[PDB]
Amino acid sequence: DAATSFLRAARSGNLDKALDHLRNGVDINTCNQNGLNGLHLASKEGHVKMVVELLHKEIILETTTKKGNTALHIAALAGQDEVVRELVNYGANVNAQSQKGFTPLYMAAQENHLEVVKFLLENGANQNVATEDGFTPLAVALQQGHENVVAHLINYGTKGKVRLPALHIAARNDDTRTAAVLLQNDPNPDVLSKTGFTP
Amino acid sequence: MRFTFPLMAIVLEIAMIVLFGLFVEYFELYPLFQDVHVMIFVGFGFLMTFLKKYGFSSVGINLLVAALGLQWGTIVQGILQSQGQKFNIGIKNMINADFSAATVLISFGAVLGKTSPTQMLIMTILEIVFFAHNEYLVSEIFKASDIGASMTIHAFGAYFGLAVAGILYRSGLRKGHENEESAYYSDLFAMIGTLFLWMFWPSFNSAIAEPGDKQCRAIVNTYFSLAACVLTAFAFSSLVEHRGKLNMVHIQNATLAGGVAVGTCADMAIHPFGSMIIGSIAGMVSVLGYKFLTPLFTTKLRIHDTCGVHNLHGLPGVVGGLAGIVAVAMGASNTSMAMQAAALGSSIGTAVVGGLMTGLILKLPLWGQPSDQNCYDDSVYWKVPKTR
Amino acid sequence: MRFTFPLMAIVLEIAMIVLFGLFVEYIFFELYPLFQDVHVMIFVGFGFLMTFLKKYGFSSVGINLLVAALGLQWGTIVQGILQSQGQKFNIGIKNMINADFSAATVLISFGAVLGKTSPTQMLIMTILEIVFFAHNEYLVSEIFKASDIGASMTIHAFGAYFGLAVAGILYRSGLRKGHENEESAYYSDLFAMIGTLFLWMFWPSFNSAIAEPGDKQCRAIVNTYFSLAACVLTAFAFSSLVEHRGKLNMVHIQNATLAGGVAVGTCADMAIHPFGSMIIGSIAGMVSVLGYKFLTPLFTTKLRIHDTCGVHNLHGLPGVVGGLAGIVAVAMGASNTSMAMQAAALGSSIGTAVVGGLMTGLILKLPLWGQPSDQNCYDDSVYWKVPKTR
Amino acid sequence: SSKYPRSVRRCLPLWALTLEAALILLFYFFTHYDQKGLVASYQVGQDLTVMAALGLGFLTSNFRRHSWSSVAFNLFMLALGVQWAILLDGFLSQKVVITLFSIRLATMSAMSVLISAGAVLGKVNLAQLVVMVLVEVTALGTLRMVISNIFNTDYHMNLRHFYVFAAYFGLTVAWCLPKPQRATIPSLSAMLGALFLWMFWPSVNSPLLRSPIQRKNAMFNTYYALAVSVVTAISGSSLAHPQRKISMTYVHSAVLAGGVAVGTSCHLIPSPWLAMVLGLVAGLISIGGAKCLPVCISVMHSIFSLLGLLGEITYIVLLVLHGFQVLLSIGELSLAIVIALTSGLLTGLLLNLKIWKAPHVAKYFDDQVFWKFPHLAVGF
Amino acid sequence: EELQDDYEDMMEENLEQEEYEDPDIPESQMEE
Ligand SMILES: CC(C)CCC[C@@H](C)[C@H]1CC[C@H]2[C@@H]3CC=C4C[C@@H](O)CC[C@]4(C)[C@H]3CC[C@]12C
Ligand SMILES: CC(C)CCC[C@@H](C)[C@H]1CC[C@H]2[C@@H]3CC=C4C[C@@H](O)CC[C@]4(C)[C@H]3CC[C@]12C
Repeated sequence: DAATSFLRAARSGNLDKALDHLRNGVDINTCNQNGLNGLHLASKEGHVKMVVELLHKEIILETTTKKGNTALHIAALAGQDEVVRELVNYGANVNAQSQKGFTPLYMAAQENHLEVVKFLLENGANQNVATEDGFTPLAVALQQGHENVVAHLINYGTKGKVRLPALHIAARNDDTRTAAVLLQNDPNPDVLSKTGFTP
Repeated sequence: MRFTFPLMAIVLEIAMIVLFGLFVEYFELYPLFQDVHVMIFVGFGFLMTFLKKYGFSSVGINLLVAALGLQWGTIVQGILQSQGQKFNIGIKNMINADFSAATVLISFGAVLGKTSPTQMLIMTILEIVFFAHNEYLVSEIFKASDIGASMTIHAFGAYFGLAVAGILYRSGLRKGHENEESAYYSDLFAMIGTLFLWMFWPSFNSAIAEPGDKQCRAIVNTYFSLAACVLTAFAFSSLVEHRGKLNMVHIQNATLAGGVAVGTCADMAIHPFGSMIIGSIAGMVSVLGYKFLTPLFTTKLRIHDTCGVHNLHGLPGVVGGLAGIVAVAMGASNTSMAMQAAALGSSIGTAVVGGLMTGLILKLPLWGQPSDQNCYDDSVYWKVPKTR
Repeated sequence: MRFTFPLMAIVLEIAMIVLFGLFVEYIFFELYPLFQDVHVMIFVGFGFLMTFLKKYGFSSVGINLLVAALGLQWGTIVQGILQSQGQKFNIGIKNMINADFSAATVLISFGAVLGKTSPTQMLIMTILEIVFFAHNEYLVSEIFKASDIGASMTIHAFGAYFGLAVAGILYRSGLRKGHENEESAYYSDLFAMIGTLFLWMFWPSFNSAIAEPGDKQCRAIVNTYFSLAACVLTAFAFSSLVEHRGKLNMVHIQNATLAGGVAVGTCADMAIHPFGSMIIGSIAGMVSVLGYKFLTPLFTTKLRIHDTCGVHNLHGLPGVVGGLAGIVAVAMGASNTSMAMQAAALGSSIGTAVVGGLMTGLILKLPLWGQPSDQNCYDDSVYWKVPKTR
Repeated sequence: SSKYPRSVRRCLPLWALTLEAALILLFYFFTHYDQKGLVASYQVGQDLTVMAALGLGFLTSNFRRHSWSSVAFNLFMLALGVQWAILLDGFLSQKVVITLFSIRLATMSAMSVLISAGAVLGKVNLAQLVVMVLVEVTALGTLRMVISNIFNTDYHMNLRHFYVFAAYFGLTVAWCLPKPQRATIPSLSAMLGALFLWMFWPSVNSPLLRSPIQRKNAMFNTYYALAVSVVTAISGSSLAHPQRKISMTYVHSAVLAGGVAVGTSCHLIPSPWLAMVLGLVAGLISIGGAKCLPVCISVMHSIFSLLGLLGEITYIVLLVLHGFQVLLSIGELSLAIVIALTSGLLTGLLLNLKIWKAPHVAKYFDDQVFWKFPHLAVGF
Repeated sequence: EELQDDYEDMMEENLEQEEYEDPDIPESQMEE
């Protein structure tokens, strides 16, 4: 009853009720019968504050559903731009693959989510990672007639990560919470930028 | 040899001319004939244009097969009705010839993308012979009522094509083919044939109906059966698909199952609500067939059906025959129940056996059959444009 | 200059309204289904048949619609004035069918100059060609009193030859060796199949609309039906025969399959017999395919006449064959009327078509109607807003 | 909220199957059955059916990625609307005797909804269209019954107002929806639909005319007015376009201008020149509406509404020739427009409900919302 | 705006590597 109510609060964005449940002792890593934890549901519904709070309370960021979908997969398929930016800021793997081989960039490209596609490309998403059927983000964008996504995917090409590493971004804003989450995930504080500078 | 197809076409046409000279002599039903004609050449022709690289062959071989079929069916049905003497050509001869063309096109839908035009000419000739003999048996020996031809046209063509496709089974195509896939504008073009068939099916079921109460009953029952069938086909297409998405195969085909399943009961006093029930069951059955039975037929029974003509013509045709039997049992018609059952069994059995012999003839490597890799490709028999 | 096309169209429409007010006043429901089939032919069959060009579908179907819509009004006026000899006349279903026939003749001629003309040129050619066609058909039906119920001579041969004459006056050297836009596409060919199938299906109504009710109308329907059936088989066979590696050509399948309907027209209501109708259709399909394969390159490269849709191979050669068949039927004695008058109708149709086309093309040549440049031929974007996405 | 569509696997099948079961039960309880011109009378209804399915379904298929939904949703709406219209005209005009004439009238009632749906297609799912079909058919029947009760006209004869009712109902429903393109091949398919509509619109202008001479004159007037309107629409399109080119989208609807202009008065126009004048004026008004209405959502629906109003006005002008009748007819038109707008408001507020699982505004005009496509990630 | 500093080029320009180098010791010789 408590875990199910916590998941309902995560879905509806009731951050106060979810925080009360977490204070009571509900396991933050609990998930429904589909394997969606609170982070997955919040990423689906675009609840940015809930996503941030759950990341601060040490939820496993790369937990996959029964379909292999991370929270970033779900936010990209749902077209939740702010959630995608926040998850990438906290160290979400932009090149994660589901069981069927889908990447977050593929999910954004198939759903005509231009802003998510551009943000993932600037964060080093590889557009050449194919699914188990051999389809690329460009291929599915062409099949679905998403002309803007196709054009942006062609123009970007293989330029790569033009955003700073997430720890550099956190150090620029003096953000200790995001830096703490990032260092909990990746224990290397000397992550290098392309210019060679540490955070 | 590349000259097989033109030589066969010319020889068949010359034989048609000679037979017409030997056996043939010279207005209220003409609009109904034109409705049936539009069904034959546009509805069936563009209904199979869903394949992304087989639109040319689908529509063109539809035109060629039906053009040969109307002549050969005219000849065969006329000789059967005249018992070998000369006979006159009315509007009813043209309507029945278009019906024979419809049967051959239904069977063509089973082997679409895997056969040559030469095979199609041969299958047209043989299948029309078998279909005309079965239709004569049903109409004259059994004297069963099949005004919409659920048994004699739809079930016969479907099971004939299934037998042919079973004989022509390719082990390399059981798991699927890269060319066996629809395209966006191709499905849009298939919607044209779907809409024309749906619009003109009442004339199909009422063209040769007895004028008066029977013809009006056929029109009204067919219309309301189709109306219910559309709703139930949409609903079950949503029901059987992930997240309730609509499948264009179901919308293109299962929406027409009401026309097939009401055909036996079209001119009977089954009431609009009875026709609606028949159409609803037909839409349900067709969607379920497309979703579940077609993969079972392809993978386990080794019967690949390209257009899923089983789910549109065979199962709804069997349902129509069973509905005719039940309607007789309820007193909706004066025909004997045993004769309706005999007509159903004869249609299925004659279709299967004729399809086996016809497919055995078609299996001979003399007709330019496509290779496994070149299946569902227009480029084998057509000059294909370089852009879409 | 900019407003030439709308100004000419509004002036023509006001003229049509004035003529209808001055001359036009108000069996119908028996012939109306056949008129509906003819109408569908005129506006869907020809219009989508000409949409095989990959970059000219909009202009094909839309200019077909414009030409036929203006043509029904103008043909009503001209044919009614000719029949009444200048007096006020009533209009029935037959006037509607005859006006649609005049529109069909103009559309056949348009198929020759498709992709190289402007809508203004098309309006002018419609107005002039309907006059020439109506005078020729009046001569054939009333002075010669020949039998042309399917109009192999008065519609098909006339439109083909008149269009070819206009094309020769309008012929452009930059187009002799082909054009990058004179070129088909997959879905464009499917639309052309829509047009072909509708023409093929509704041709019996076309050939039997004006036939005398009873035996003649039924004979026309049956003969057209079986002639088209035989024509499909022979067209497929010879398309396989003449092409490289036996591959079928969509040009042949789109056009030569209607040659049997074209060629049976003069003999449609005659007692040719179904086998006789079938023989004409088989010859028609053969001749149309051979024309497309051999005569069209000869006409374009050496003739100096460019025929975009190959309307010669569908309407002119099968039309001449239909006229020849009608003369043979009189020799057979199946049909009344003299051989000499059938031959006169054929010769007059061809001669009036060539003369009227030459004068009309001389008018259309003037550099005032906004005709496309050589590079912009067969391109919708000259006159239409073309979507970026195909 | 999530831009990914919610699963309709439980809503849409339950809704459609419950509707069909209810229709079958009502047909069983309330409908009942029952010569020389059997085929001739059948052909008029067949022509209406051809128009409703083909012309209206393909006319709206011009969208780049919404042709499937336009065609198939139009088919579904026609199938539902004819059944519901049969039942409704049975209930409000008496058991229900089913004849070809009743099927023809129910088809006209369905085409009213099909015309209205063009203003909302690409922005709704199938369940919302079901709601729109039911409410619009009911509202049209209520309007006809109210006119029959007040102005003492026949219930079936009041279906003449269906152009103006459909136009304003569709505009109102579209105005209630949340706020948000072409391709060559869908444009050609839409031209096919527009051509069939234009070719058979004389069957729209005389289903309800019992007399033969009235049908003849109305059919002639519609044919000639449509020809004039086609010429005017194609020629004047270049004037009403920024790039001075002919707009295929404008042509697709402006071809029907003369038919709408003479729709309610073609039986009273005595000479073809007057119908030709009305077609010309309709074409010019279409040019002006294309050039001016966008300055002041669907522009083609807006000019359709203007043209329906113009047809009503020319009916008023002609009815005097063949002033209390003017007042009665103006009151009839005002009541029709008022009921159309009010029922459109109600339908739009019903369509805005959350339970319909309507597409996100970022996903308008996209078949991927409703249809299965291969190589897609599905679900979460 | 407010997010340009998250990109590598803008961060490179902000850090000003040229300010940690010895640019030159200019003489500007009077003769030529
Ligand atoms: C009409 C249908 C539904 C019922 C009757 C079809 C039967 C007779 C057909 C369909 C499936 C067919 C079989 C399918 C596959 C094979 C394997 C092949 O290497 C030899 C032929 C063989 C063994 C076929 C023989 C005929 C067959 C058994
Ligand atoms: C196809 C097999 C499974 C049978 C299922 C079809 C059933 C549902 C159909 C077929 C025949 C139909 C009947 C045919 C005739 C009549 C007589 C009429 O006055 C009332 C309806 C009634 C009684 C129909 C009801 C529905 C019916 C029973």
